[PDB]
Amino acid sequence: DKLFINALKKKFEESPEEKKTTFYTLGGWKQSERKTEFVNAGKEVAAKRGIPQYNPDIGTPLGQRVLMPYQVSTTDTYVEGDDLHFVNNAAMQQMWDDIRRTVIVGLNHAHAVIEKRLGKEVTPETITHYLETVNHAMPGAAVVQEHMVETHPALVADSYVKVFTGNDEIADEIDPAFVIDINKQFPEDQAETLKAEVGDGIWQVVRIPTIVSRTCDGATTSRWSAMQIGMSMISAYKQAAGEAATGDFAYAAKHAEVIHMGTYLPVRRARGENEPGGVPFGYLADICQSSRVNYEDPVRVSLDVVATGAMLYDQIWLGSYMSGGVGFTQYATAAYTDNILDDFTYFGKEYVEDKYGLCEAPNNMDTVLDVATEVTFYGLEQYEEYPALLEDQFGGSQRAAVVAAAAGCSTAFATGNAQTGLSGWYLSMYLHKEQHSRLGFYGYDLQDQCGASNVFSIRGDEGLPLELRGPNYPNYAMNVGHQGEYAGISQAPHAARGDAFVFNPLVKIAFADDNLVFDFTNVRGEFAKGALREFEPAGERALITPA
Amino acid sequence: DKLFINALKKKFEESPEEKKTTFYTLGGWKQSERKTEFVNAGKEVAAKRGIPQYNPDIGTPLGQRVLMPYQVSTTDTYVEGDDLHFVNNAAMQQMWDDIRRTVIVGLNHAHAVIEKRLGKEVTPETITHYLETVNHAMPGAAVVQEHMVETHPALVADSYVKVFTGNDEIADEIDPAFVIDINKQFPEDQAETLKAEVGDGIWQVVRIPTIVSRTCDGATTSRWSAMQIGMSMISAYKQAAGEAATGDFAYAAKHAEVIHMGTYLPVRRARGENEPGGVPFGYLADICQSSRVNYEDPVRVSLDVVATGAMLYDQIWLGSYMSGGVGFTQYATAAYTDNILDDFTYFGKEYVEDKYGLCEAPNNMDTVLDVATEVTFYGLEQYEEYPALLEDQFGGSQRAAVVAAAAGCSTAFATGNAQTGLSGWYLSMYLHKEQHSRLGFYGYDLQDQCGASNVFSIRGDEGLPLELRGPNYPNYAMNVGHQGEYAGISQAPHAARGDAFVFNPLVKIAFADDNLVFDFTNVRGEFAKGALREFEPAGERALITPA
Amino acid sequence: AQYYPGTTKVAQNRRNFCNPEYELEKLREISDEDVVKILGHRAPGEEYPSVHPPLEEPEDAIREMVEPIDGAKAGDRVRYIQFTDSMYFAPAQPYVRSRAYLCRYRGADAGTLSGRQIIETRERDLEKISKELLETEFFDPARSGVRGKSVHGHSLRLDEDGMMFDMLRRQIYNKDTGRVEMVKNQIGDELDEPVDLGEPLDEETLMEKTTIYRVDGEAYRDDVEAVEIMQRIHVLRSQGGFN
Amino acid sequence: AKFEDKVDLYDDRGNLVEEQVPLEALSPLRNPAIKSIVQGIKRTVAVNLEGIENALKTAKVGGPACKIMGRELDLDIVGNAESIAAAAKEMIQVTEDDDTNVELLGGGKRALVQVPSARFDVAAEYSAAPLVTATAFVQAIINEFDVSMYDANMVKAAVLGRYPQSVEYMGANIATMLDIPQKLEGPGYALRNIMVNHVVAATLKNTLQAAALSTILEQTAMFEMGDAVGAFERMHLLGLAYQGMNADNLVFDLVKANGKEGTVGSVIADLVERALEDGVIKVEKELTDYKVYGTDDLAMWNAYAAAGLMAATMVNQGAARAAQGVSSTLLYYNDLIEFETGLPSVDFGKVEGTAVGFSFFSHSIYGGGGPGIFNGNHIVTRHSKGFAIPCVAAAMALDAGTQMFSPEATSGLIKEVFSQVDEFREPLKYVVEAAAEIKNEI
Amino acid sequence: KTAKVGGPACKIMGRELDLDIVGNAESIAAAAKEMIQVTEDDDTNVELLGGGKRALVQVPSARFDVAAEYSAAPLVTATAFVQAIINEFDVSMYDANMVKAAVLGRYPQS
Ligand code: F43
Ligand SMILES: C[C@@H](OP(=O)(O)O)[C@H](NC(=O)CCCCCCS)C(=O)O
Ligand SMILES: O=S(=O)(O)CCS
Ligand SMILES: O=S(=O)(O)CCS
Ligand SMILES: [Mg+2]
Ligand SMILES: [Mg+2]
Ligand code: NA
Ligand SMILES: [Xe]
Ligand SMILES: [Xe]
Ligand SMILES: [Xe]
Ligand SMILES: [Xe]
Repeated sequence: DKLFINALKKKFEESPEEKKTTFYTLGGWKQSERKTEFVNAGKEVAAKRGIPQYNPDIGTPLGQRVLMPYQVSTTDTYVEGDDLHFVNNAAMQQMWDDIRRTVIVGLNHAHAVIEKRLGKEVTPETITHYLETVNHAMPGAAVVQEHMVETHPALVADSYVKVFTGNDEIADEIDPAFVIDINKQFPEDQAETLKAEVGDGIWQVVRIPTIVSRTCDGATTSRWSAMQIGMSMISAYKQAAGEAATGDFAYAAKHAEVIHMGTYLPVRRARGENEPGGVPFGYLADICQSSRVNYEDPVRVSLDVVATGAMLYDQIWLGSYMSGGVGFTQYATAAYTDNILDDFTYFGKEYVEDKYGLCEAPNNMDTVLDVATEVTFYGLEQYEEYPALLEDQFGGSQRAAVVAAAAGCSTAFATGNAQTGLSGWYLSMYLHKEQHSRLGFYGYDLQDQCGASNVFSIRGDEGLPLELRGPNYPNYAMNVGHQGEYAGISQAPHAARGDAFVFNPLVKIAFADDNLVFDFTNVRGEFAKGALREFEPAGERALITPA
Repeated sequence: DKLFINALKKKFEESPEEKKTTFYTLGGWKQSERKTEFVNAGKEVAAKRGIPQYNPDIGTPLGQRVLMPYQVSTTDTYVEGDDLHFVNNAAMQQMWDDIRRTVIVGLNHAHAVIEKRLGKEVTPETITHYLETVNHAMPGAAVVQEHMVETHPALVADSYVKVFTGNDEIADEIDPAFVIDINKQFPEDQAETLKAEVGDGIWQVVRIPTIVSRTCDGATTSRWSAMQIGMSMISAYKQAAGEAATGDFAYAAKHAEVIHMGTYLPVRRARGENEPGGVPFGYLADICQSSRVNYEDPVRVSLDVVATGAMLYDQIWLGSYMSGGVGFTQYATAAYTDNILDDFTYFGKEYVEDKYGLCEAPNNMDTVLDVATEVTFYGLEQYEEYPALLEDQFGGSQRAAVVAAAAGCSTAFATGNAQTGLSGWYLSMYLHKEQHSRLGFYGYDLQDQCGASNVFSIRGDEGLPLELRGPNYPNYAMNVGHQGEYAGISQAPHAARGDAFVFNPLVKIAFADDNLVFDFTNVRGEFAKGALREFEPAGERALITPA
Repeated sequence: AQYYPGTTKVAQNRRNFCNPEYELEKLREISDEDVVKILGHRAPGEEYPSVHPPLEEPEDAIREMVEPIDGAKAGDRVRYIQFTDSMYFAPAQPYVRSRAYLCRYRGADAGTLSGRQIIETRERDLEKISKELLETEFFDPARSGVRGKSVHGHSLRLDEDGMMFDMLRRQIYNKDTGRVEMVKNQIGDELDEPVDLGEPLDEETLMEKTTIYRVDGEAYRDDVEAVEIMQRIHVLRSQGGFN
Repeated sequence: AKFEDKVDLYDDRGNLVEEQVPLEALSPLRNPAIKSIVQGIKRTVAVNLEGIENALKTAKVGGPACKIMGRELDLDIVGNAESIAAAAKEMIQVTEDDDTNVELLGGGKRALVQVPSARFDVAAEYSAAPLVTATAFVQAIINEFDVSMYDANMVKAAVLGRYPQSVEYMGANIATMLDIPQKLEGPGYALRNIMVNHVVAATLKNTLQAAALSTILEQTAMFEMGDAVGAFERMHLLGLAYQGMNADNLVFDLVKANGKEGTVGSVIADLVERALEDGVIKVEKELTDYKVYGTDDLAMWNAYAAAGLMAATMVNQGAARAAQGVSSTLLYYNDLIEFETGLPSVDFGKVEGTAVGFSFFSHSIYGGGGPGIFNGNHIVTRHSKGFAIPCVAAAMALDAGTQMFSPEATSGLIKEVFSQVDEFREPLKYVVEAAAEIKNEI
Repeated sequence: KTAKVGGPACKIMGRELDLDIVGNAESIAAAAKEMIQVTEDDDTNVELLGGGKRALVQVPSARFDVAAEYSAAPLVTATAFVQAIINEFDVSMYDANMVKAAVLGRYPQS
């Protein structure tokens, strides 16, 4: 069976191959448990506040067709689509909060200033003392001044600071409560690659409170991190609380050895650091931790990245930050529901594995023309043979994104190079457009038409390896159904190669942490848990509010 | 009696005039109920997560002096300072969210497009139908497409759209559930001024969900607003769901007739619209609604604005967005606790009232040299005569802000002009510095030393009326203890003049709304309510989380 | 002009729609009043609302060389007609329409989407075009629909009568007569008297006239010459962007 | 000359002006008229003296719906415009009889200001024009009426707005064609952040003159962006010549042959014929009843295809007298010509891609607006490197009044002031003459 | 050589290109100058420093006479050296994007 058959049978009474059904006799919104809850809630909300709100009689009557449940891919959880809206899903909000409130800050320049400019000693014992100090101060508590008022420790229980290093002896000398153990979190060959990349460097993983990140913005993270690092440096290493050398730590922590999750954006889409638009596709692939737990299934790793990116880039970023309202839930769920993209991509993997073998194909246009065309034809034919599948992913944009991602990831499985995978993505769009005389929404293929010429361009704002591109890449800055899939194409050749990381090894290690609220090893499983309203996020104000 | 005497007697056992007390024998943090709560919470946090957190033994031992309670000015509520930290105070978080999620969008261009390009009629009946449509869609619900998944109405119960207009007859024909009634919210003379300013214009006040605002950022507001305005325009006025004229509504809602709460910021402090740094001092004075309920007491009006701005600009903006950690709680509470600034400012009001009469003084340097000098000397002498007062506001920055705010507001009471009030602010700083041979922290008077020459400058990045300045004014962009007080000086002459607004009449009307969560008519009363953990904020995820 | 490559019936049907010298097969007769009723921009007999005064009421060699359409001379509004085409062998398809519109019609603003396809032009010229769009093989009353909003259905399964899904049910199949009646205009407002749209094309004629590739009809992968040209453009685009 | 290509130059009436002109005589790096156009745009500022007076009289300064009650100043600025403008010019100029220009318009209600070039020879960018102009008129107004120290800050707010609290000159009563450098989508984009309505306004809705000026600005920015460097320089010069300068009368002849009855498809067929006639393309392969065309000069095929794209816009949107269809023309001219020939479309698909989002963001809800509000620095229309925006300028020029956000609504001060400079209003005239004068120096 | 492009601690495994750029710095700098210059006798200057490890580039003033600001200097220099490196070693279409990232970084994503 195709991997999507089970979901299709749960959605409709007909067999997936049947071309006919009945409409208009389902009761409208009354067919749905969720819509019924919304209608009752809107009545209570409107009465309590004295302003009309949710009203199913406004506009067109939803539910003339089957209001489908969705299977979260790789799980057995079936939910209505409203449960996958980021506003209704606390796991999705917490996934973004965990990224937004995270920053990586080196200790290498700081330790050098301590020993050279300050003439004081740095040892693993002093680092532990600093770490115990910083894990008190980072959530918002004092270490120096008298009569300081502090944050409630229970409201900020998710904030902490950890460190990692490639030197096993140094890591073993630091208190293990503050250490992200590379050898414990990654398999051997991945651990050796990461430890060789980090070397003797010591890097902090700072996570500021979720309640602060929600109250403020992403640009708060690196500043909040730098303040409490500086205060803990003053306290732990017995500096004067404000001399000349104190300025070095501030510049080091704020600019010199700091790694933001997202870079700032230009004025038209004005945003500071650590917003979704600034996160390049390579970082997003490394934030997702599927690579260190599913390293034997490059398809599973790549699609967990797609799920990570489709929710963040399309539902939260483009669907709220850049637009808003009802949003783009199903534009994104097409990429992580009903095992549809899984079926398409497992096909292309086996096709590449049987014909070329993973990463053994030539890195040229011949491999692009072969793999991308074959996988595209397979994907479009499934919609032609399963009418329930076409009614499931009813939007052309949804279908174009799913089909091209499988063609792109498969081409990357063959070449071991993300740039030819991207070229296969755009070829899929061109073939898709000609096959069905349609593609996506009114403005879906802006980048798709600019695509082929800009894959291998080298000009100022055109040329970039796919790992370096992101939501601020000019062609990519506006439209749904691309960015999350581009992250998956970025992961695809490295997953097939077995690489420990896609673009940044520090980012990869920084999220191999069990003290995170969101489990980045099982992104889709976490989405299902939040859809069932079983996920417990941070940043709630229940402690300081009446019963 | 001085207005701060009661608070000083509640803080210490000694008489306010006594110069001696006892230290070191108070038990450290054990003297405090709040610190005791934090120590127990820090133990539970560390135990549950396996990482050390709050620890009273890190760094220096708090509580060698009296850990003071604070009286929230104009109330009888006494709290420890930790209860006025914005992280621990849900009323403070909701005040900013209510500002961040608000945007003002005109209907005048849109109605012109409906009648001219579309050739359809606009009447109060069509406006009501549009408003009923937009109040369904704005929280995140569908009106056009089939198989749409929507936001939970109970999670977004705080989002709605209202309208106001200066035309009383038009306003009475729109459904009163959607109308901000200027005649009911403002006194007669203020209502006539505002209605004369608005005229026949019809303006929407849009508030997007708090849960979205906390998940995303301030720049989301005007975008989220525009999408749902556009969808409701399509539905209510029977447009094609995507034709050429539909683009006009989008440009109108996003650029043409939109009033942001805050303008975007430059790159070094990269931030989008509707962040605190973009809110000018005149808007902040108009957001505060003390002007329409305390219009007979210009001191009360001016100091409620000080409280609004000191909390937002110093605790949330400068204390978190731009820095972070323990933050700047007491830097701001000095301006709205213990009735200290109230006593100083009521003195200057009475001094100005008896000598000049409000707004009757000449608008020249003579009035500045007179009023600012007299009020400054009165304020500084109170610290010299009441040692408990000097120990209360122990930071020089705190004292400089309170003394200069009274001197600035008083000078503005005299001249009816905010610019000479600003000049009195800086003169107060210069006299303060010489009197006690100290002023504020290491970098408190950067702007203060630039101050006098830049009050009346006209050069490119120097000259601006005080009402137009804000946290992005170059001298003001960095430092605590100024911005909230500048907002009070901007309110000061208009409160004495009886003006309905300081800088923008639409902003003033936009927050005269009983469906807001935060009560902007009683800012300090709301701060006390949040400190007592009695405030009910919006945006909680409790409905979608386990019990 | 060759318009489009390929050796299938689909490729020839795409060329037929684009070629202005190909006379579109007329399948039904529709009165002028019914077309105005279906469009729903104005009532039949109502004057054309003007967006600007007539042109007769600046110096430009282009303006003097390009003859304006009659609706632009009078200052008519720009109104629309929008069609939804089922992926189950509807004769016309979204990109086929836009490509054909800009070959056949003057002053056309065409837009392509997966679930709808729209043309905007001057009102009185739209009515002349809409007549041909509704009367000829561009339209099938069962597998195609005139929809100004709520266009859901291009990818859905058909109902028991073979009709495409319509949230607003603007086109009603009559079981007693075997013909389709349009009970609402394209925006969904009820008409005073429905408009007969004739009988649905049978499945044999749909596959003869359709412009969509499908595995259960003519697959795109079997039209190897059409695929080759698309692959050629992809390669030439890639090389051009590099050097 | 780096390139061997030569072109025949024509006027806005289809008449030959100069034959066999080297391609680089039209280059922004060489043409003295393009240099005069670019430098004029940098240094030209419009001052709304009537707006400043109304702002001061009502204390309405600092942005929309903003007012400070009690700050009103009643100054007869328009009545004293001659003395004010004379004092301002004295501060604007560097030396006597330099290229400083200050002219009054509308009986003193407006002021055209041209900051001397000497100030820009020692400046890094272009902000000196509004900043020097604003402070000179602020000082001139203060000196004219002896505005007190306590009131002068209102004159500053009336002229330049909420700057520097806002990043922009929010609420200012001065106008330029360029926006502040912070609003560039990327470095080198300043000549692209010029609204299409600004270009159409000061070209007085002449199609060919608007098309030429838009191409001049777009392709000159391609040099500053580094896109027109090395391997791509010839492609951008050829596109500038054939699409924007009516090289060899190709755009004009295509419009003429299809103006009475033609469509986009008919313009394509004639363009493909002309390219085959001129040896630009040749039959490379034959499929089943389908000729596959090839070329040995992609840059020249792109230039020919770009000429037909402009002509197809003039035919399609000219017949409708409504600009909105330009987004459709830019899309399907390129879509149709690729399956008509087997060759890549203009800008190798980048014009077609730009048109997809331009169609979307001008017919939907998510942003954008009318065709006139776009520009080369807009996120929607920045992607094609100079081959798409000129067609929008030509389309908005042909719009007979169907746009809510026309140049009269968003570029009123530009239409009144910047059109007065003959270089900007009729750029096709001066660029062709300048190319002929330098034809033997290239 | 290390595929370390696009920012601190960034690397794309599998993208490495071993090019002797410094060994051919004279030919590369000469080829770039041909693209940077406007004419053979303008004020274009390209000089090698540190035995070819560095290059001083002065973009001709003629480009700035028709430019709005100053970004032409890095943008023209970057693309000239990118093209010169690609032409020098005949870098394929599939690898050239790495040369662009090595020269100009993560722009335009950053
Ligand atoms: C008004 C527009 C024009 C525009 O700018 N946006 C709209 C509407 C907008 C609204 C619809 C909310 C509502 O119903 O009130 C939202 C949710 C964005 C928002 N403001 O929150 C949206 N579309 Ni649209 N929109 C979608 C889609 C689509 C598909 C649907 C095709 C079909 O046959 O059903 C087509 C474009 C196409 O033809 O490819 C479409 C069109 C349109 N889209 C047409 C309305 C079409 C109609 O009249 O029925 N969307 C999709 O393709 C799937 C995802 C879906 C989005 C909701 C989600 O992701 O959950 C939604 C995303
Ligand atoms: C186009 C541009 O908007 P403006 O035209 O500048 O109003 C841009 N928005 C967007 O790209 C919207 C992206 C999300 C909505 C579309 C998703 S397909 C922006 O706000 O910077
Ligand atoms: O119909 S449109 O494609 O403009 C909207 C897509 S959500
Ligand atoms: O000591 S410093 O004035 O630098 C710090 C003030 S919070
Ligand atoms: Mg868990
Ligand atoms: Mg209350
Ligand atoms: Na937030
Ligand atoms: Xe992996
Ligand atoms: Xe007031
Ligand atoms: Xe211009
Ligand atoms: Xe464009």
